[PDB]
Amino acid sequence: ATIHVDGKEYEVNGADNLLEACLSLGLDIPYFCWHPALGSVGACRQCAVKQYQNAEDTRGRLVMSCMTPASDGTFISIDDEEAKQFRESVVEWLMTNHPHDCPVCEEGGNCHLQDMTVMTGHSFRRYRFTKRTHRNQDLGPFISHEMNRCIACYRCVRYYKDYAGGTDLGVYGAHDNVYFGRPEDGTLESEFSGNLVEICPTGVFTDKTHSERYNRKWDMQFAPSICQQCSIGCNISPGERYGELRRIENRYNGTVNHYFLCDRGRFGYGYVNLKDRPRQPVQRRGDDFITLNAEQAMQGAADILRQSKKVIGIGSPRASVESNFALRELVGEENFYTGIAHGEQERLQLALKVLREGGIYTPALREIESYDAVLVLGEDVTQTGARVALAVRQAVKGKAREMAAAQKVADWQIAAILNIGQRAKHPLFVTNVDDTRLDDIAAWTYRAPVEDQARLGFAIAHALDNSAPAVDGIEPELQSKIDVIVQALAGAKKPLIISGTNAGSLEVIQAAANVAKALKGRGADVGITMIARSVNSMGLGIMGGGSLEEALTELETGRADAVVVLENDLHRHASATRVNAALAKAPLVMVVDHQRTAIMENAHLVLSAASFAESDGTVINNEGRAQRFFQVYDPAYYDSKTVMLESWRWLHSLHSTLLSREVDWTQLDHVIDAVVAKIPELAGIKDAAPDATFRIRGQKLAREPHRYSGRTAMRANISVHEPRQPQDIDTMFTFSMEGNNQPTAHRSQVPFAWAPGWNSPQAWNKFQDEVGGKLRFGDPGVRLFETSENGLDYFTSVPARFQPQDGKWRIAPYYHLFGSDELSQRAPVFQSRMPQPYIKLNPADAAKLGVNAGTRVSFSYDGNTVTLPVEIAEGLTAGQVGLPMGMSGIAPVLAGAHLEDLKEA
Amino acid sequence: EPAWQTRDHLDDPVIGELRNRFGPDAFTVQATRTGVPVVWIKREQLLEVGDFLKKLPKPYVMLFDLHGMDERLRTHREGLPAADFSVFYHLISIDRNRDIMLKVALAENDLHVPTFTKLFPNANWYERETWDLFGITFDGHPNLRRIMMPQTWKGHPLRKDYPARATEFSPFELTKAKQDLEMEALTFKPEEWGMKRGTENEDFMFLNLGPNHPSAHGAFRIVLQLDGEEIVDCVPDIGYHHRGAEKMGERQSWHSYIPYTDRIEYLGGCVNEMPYVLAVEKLAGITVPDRVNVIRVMLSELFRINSHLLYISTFIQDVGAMTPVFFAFTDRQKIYDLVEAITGFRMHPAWFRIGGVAHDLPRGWDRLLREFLDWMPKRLASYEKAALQNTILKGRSQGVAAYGAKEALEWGTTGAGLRATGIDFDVRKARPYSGYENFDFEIPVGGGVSDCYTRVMLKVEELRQSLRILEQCLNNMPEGPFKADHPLTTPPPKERTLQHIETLITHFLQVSWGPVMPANESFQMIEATKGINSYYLTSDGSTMSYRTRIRTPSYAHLQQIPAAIRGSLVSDLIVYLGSIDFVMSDVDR
Amino acid sequence: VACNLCAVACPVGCISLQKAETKDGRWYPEFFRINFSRCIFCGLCEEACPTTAIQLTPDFEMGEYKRQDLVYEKEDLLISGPGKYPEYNFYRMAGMAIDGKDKGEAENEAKPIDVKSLLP
Amino acid sequence: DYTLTREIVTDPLNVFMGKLNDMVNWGRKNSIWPYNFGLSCCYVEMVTSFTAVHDVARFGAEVLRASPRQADLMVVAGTCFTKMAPVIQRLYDQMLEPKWVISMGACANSGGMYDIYSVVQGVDKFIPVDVYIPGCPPRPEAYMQALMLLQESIGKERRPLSWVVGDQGVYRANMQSERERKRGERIAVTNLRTPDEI
Ligand SMILES: CCCCCCCCCCCCCCCCCC(=O)OC[C@H](COP(=O)(O)OCCN)OC(=O)CCCCCCCCCCCCCCCCC
Ligand SMILES: C/C=C(/C)[C@H](O)[C@H](C)/C=C(C)\C=C/C/C(C)=C\Cc1[nH]c(OC)c(OC)c(=O)c1C
Ligand code: SF4
Ligand code: SF4
Ligand code: SF4
Ligand code: SF4
Ligand code: SF4
Ligand code: SF4
Ligand code: FES
Ligand SMILES: [Ca+2]
Repeated sequence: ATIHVDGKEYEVNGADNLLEACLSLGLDIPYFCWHPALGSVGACRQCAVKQYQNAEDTRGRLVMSCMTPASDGTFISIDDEEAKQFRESVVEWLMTNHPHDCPVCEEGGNCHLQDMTVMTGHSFRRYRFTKRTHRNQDLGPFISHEMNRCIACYRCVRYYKDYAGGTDLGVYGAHDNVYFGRPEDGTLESEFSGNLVEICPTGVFTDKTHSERYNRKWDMQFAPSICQQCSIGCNISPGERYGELRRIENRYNGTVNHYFLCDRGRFGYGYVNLKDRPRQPVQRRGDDFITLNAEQAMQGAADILRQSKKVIGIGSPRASVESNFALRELVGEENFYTGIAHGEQERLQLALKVLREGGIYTPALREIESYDAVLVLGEDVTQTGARVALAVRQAVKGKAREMAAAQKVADWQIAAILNIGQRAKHPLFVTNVDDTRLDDIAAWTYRAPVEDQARLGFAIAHALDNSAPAVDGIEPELQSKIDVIVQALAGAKKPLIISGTNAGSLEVIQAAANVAKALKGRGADVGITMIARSVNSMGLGIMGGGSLEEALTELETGRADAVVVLENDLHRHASATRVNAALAKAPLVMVVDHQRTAIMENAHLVLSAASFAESDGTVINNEGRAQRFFQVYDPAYYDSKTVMLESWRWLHSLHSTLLSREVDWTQLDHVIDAVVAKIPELAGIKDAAPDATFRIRGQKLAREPHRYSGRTAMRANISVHEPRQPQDIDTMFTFSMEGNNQPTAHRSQVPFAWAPGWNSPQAWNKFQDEVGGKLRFGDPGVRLFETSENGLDYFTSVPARFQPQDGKWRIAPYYHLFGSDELSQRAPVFQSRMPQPYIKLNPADAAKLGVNAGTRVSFSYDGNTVTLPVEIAEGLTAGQVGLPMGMSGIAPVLAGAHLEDLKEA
Repeated sequence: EPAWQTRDHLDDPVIGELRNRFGPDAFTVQATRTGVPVVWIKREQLLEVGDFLKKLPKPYVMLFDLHGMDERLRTHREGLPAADFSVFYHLISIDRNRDIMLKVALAENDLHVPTFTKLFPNANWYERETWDLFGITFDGHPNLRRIMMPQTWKGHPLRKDYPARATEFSPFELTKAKQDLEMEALTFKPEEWGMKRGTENEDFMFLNLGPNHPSAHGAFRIVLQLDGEEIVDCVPDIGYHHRGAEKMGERQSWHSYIPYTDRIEYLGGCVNEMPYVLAVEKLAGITVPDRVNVIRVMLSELFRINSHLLYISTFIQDVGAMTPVFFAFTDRQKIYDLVEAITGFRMHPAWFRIGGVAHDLPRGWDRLLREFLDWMPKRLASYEKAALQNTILKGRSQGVAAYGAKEALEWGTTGAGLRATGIDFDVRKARPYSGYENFDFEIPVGGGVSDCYTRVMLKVEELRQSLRILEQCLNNMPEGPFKADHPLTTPPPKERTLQHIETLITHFLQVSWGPVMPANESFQMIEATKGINSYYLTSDGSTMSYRTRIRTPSYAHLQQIPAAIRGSLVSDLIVYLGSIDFVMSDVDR
Repeated sequence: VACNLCAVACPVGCISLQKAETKDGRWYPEFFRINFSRCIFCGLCEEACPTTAIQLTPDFEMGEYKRQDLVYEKEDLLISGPGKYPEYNFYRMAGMAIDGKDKGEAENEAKPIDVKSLLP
Repeated sequence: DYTLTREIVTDPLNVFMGKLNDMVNWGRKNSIWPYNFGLSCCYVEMVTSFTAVHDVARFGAEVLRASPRQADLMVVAGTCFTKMAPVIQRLYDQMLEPKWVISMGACANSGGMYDIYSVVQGVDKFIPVDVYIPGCPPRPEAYMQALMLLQESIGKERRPLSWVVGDQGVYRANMQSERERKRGERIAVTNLRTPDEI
């Protein structure tokens, strides 16, 4: 298509609306109600441009550029006097009832309404009458509500209902008394409610966690990091001030996590600001805990390691690729083991074998929204990999999108799509041990034990292809349900099979692989997705290594007097008594970590590591994409005693002092080249991000905006002399504003979005080649492995039907978005959103042993009697006991494990 | 037609002459808000175009400016030739009362330009500064060494890939440079400074004037080669007052850079604030009301009287009389009382704003202005009678370091040094600005020879004319706003900020991020207290300045210093330094 | 109200503060330090203050012995009265509810109307 | 409380020797000879203080010698540039005991607004400073106030009377800071004049 804006010719996509077409060319049009991810509604009447019918016209017509298609040969004007006067009048109308709240508002400096007020050139007030006011609700611990600042642009309701699928936020009221919120007080129960602080162009919904320790956007120091709370790896912008992490913002990635995060990633960051963190290397002498510097601890650890006879290593999925590799180089390959259990490791290796050998393409997070049918096997996606569930919601709405597109309705006309697609949607079949959060849009929900889920998967695979292993003993109504599922999946053009390691069974993943292979044999465009548990589970799986149980046996025997444990507390993957015995019998226990764990009361040496806010590294997401995260700030800037170093730096310096007795704080690119040369499978992280020699026309990349304030007074309480700027030898970013953050810079990593005149999160428009699409010059992150040219065979190991037996209560895992991740539940703000750990029983089992709701019932696991209160779960099957993984005293390793000694307390 | 509109200046005759001579493909005309025709010219034809401009019927006799620019970061270069660096030449034709800009584009690797010192002898220091600050080599230059930074300075500071803030301090480097200073005074080599005849006559003694200097000009060095008392040759050594004001212009917003504009010439104050805020108003498209113009003229004339009083008193003290410096500083205290009442500060008020001034005039300023205008003229006549008519002062000052109009034009000397040659070129009358047309004042001119005494008497007459302007301003003050009605007026009026929310939004985004100037180029040239000051500003569309170029006249005067003092005495050099009216902040900056 | 505008309007960057909030909802600075060894006394902070909190008194006697003692904390800057502006109160203009000032009690603000009210 | 340079000690000051030390410090504080050092703006305000409308001569500080040997007090009245930092160091080293340093302006105090590549951030990076004055520029009466502060510091110190008999050790007085001393009256200010008046 061809457009002519203000007498200038441009080439745009013909299926885009006029607003996004003009925004992709760098032209400025004010807008409130339009969002690239939500569509167009024509509410705010702010995007007005004067459209002419042909080349030679003078009258024109004021049209909504968000509602006007960018067809071929479209003549429009933005800077016409009538259009500019109308836009200024719309801003003035929005400013009649707006409170005088900008200094005391958390959106000041980040406010879209402020930028659109300045850009339209409206600065003189003539409205002299009273301004309407509204009471403010309580929306929970994360979202702070201020309805006075609203402009009634309907972005919140559209996102929260059409996109996020939430049910407890809506628009009420009348002519000018519109109220956007819950019908009463209470917490927004949606798992993606945190995106309201960026969707809302004003200060109605604000980050209350940020609002507690509040600073302005120009005072923040940002870094482009990867979220460290689950396996999806949504790119984020941590921004700090005064040496503490202040706010996690969403960082645009057109391939993974474009405009939205989940609540766990956005608000699970309070563990960085904890006061009980290890900040120095600490060595215990008897009962005293003395503090060493870097060199003293390095020499002492080198001496004690050298006096030992054999050393073993225990990595973690919470650590980066480089840190686990540095540990592995410190101990040796043959003496290296992972920090996960044997069953967890076997499930992880099976998932990886399906991923990079099964020959079936695993899509990225954005590409999930294009599949025409979704089958989820066992994994509770909303509680573990929530953003994948959001993409599944988009893929379900794809059927209504296709039905609207059949009637020549454009993609941005979201109202017409929702009107045509009333309730018809793409098939979603979820299987879980209880009621999934996706059941509102699910075409079918299967509540059954995990063995029955795997049996269902193998039955689906046998109904798809005759060569799959059959399943005998299927009820006729369940068989009719398989007929429904196979009729949905066979007719689907892009079927999708999602499962995960959190399901806790090898046979579920095997059944998913068999269904995918049977779909592949029919020529379908089947995609397959494995969800992992932690941030770098795929990295630890790809690097391989022994399980934790071998390390525990090896330590409890006594062959090695020297163990290293990195970024682990060992209670999420092993029992507490066994870990305590293994770490008390061992005379030399080294632990490298950044959080105060339980095993530091009996560990020989503990080195204060650096978290993602203070360390660089590379992590692998569940899809298989290496992503490089950077350091946000230097802890030594605000306190010189703070020795918080990178974990791979710690281990590399210790190995250097072990061999050559020389302290070596290496660079990150040396470790990158080490993992490329040593590991051919991890060779793909070389081009995940460019090295520290990368320059945009000679200058580095700036971590903070150009209006960074308080430079000569933020440290004046300690000393009036300004210290040296912290040199970043590790990467291409500088720890100051002496750098480059231009939207047109030839780079992929972007710390923060800021254009002149665009201070809002809408400044991400200038950083993309087309708005709502990919990032300009490509998106950061590269695929480690490609699609294989053959695949795996059908797995014959069909499990038997679950048998409810007395005494042996099989534990059904009930993961949560708040309370199933280690670092997330370490945060103090999550403690109010975190529900009480409630043990869930069937009505039949509770009647059998004599339980009503709320009574405290105790069970013994590994000789430890813990007491939890009972909630009656209807969707759970009899013979199972639902337990929340990750709570206080409960481990995620208990998924799929039977439980003994259950009577009422 | 607004006076800030983006004109192309294709109706200029000089574009027609250039197209007739070099053809219509050899150059590209760039439309700017600078008010001058900007012509992008191929590097190979630079000397030909310069000689052609010098050989016009009304030639471009003066090289006003010459400096580089790093265009690697400039995103908005629509219509501009493909460049990694650029070198601009600002040439003023006095006879046409016009000026042209020539921009030579440069690749990242081939950073060499033909020298311009053959056509214009004052191009030497500008090319040395361009080589020092940008790393651009000039082929054919006699002595291409650093002029703003010491010779052992790695990198080039005005490049975009150079860090602006202060680096780590080290006393070891201090001791190393102390050692360099100590062996420089003992093992001086008059060869790297471009001097010849290194005491070849067995009597050419070598003297160092600075770097410590017990006067208000500031710290600077002159290395004199002497035959008895005659100055055979002298090499000025400047850079001892370099604050990096342009690099700070690349680091501050349009609002917060005004205090840095104050300290360019610290005897000027509001006169220094005026061209910068006028150029930013050109960039923002702001036309200030009449009351703003009269207020800014009032403060600029007051600071001009202050600077002229300090200059006359310091010259008289350099001759040898002592009492007039005490009396003139009492008069400066009267001026400072009025300025303290108006703004709230003495030396650097920081009171002008983009689109107006900071506050309004206080209730009762006319009484203080009337008191000052009654206090001045009797004391000024007393100063003339007591010191400026003394025949010992006349013998010291008359005929010392004299030059004609050709030497003033070829060295770029402006102000009293140009008007003592009889060239009636004042910016306030030739290219008027800020409502100077509404006032009636005379422009004093000399007989045609620039003595020290002639320059001092011209500054005395300029003081009297500034008193006349202040009398006219006191008798005629318009009633109106002290800030414009433009949305880019930074800051907005305070009471509307305190009780309106749109004004609060404008204030919030203008004091925090800065005002967003649309991407253009502006240039303002005014007559400062010591000559011609000018700000050339390039905006890339951001809230900071992509390029801030500050042309100051004491640079050209200090470059003219060896041309007029050769063959004279050292006391004549002292009197000449006292009569230039320069400060080292104005030279180095 | 600890709105951080004076710290960013400062070209020297010699103002450092941090916003804290009481239980009623009002905003105050947790601390407020001005490095007077760095300050150039340009008055941009007073011009940028939307509450007229920070002001510049006619007082010049600030010479010190130690440069560290030129760092004036919040207890060294907070005076007893209103200074040069004797009647302006920002929270009477602001729309946020604080102690002694409910919604609709600000200047030119109507009383809040609930959506459940019986009026059409 | 006192400071030694040749540490934190007590007041060491017999009653006749103390009386002669008091007269020596009185004669030293009542005659201070500053060095004529012209760097920047703050020097112009210093010579404003020296003139007749201000008359710093009343304190016996109108000498303003051009040689470092004759002058006692070094007033760093301007920015410390990277080229002039060895010059300032050499001029300070060419002085004679007793020597006092007064840093006029935010430039000499901390570098001021010029956090730039070619500016030393304060003269206290490489020379000791007796009295700092804030202001850009400090007014001439602020320079006189710092002069009386220097006189008060001189009148309390105990320099060695002779180089042949006595403790050859510099005894500077740890004076109470002006901020804590004037906090009793600066906070008590309630109402100031409105800026609309003159
Ligand atoms: C214990 C009591 C003692 C106290 C002191 C009392 C006596 C003070 C005597 C001071 C003597 C100062 C002598 C200065 C001589 C200067 C001669 C000279 O050459 O001056 C230069 C000036 C111009 O020279 P020319 O060559 O013409 O210049 C052309 C080139 N441009 O040439 C000229 O301007 C020409 C005129 C030169 C000066 C003529 C004589 C003046 C004498 C001083 C004034 C005395 C007033 C009465 C004092 C009290 C008496 C009781
Ligand atoms: C008893 C023995 C002694 C040494 C006495 O203490 C005094 C000091 C002797 C004399 C002779 C008095 C005064 C002359 C003088 C040393 C300076 C005046 C001055 N003052 C300035 O400022 C006010 C200047 O402007 C920069 C100056 O140029 C000049 C020249
Ligand atoms: S609360 Fe925010 S997102 Fe919702 S309509 Fe109002 S301004 Fe728009
Ligand atoms: S939402 Fe925006 S316009 Fe409204 S008070 Fe907050 S910063 Fe000001
Ligand atoms: S889905 Fe996972 S990676 Fe993404 S924001 Fe949530 S916790 Fe972080
Ligand atoms: S007066 Fe001082 S503290 Fe205020 S903005 Fe200016 S330099 Fe900063
Ligand atoms: S003093 Fe004024 S400008 Fe500074 S934070 Fe407080 S209210 Fe804002
Ligand atoms: S502190 Fe200010 S007035 Fe003093 S020298 Fe520095 S810039 Fe000039
Ligand atoms: S953006 Fe088009 S009307 Fe809202
Ligand atoms: Ca780092």
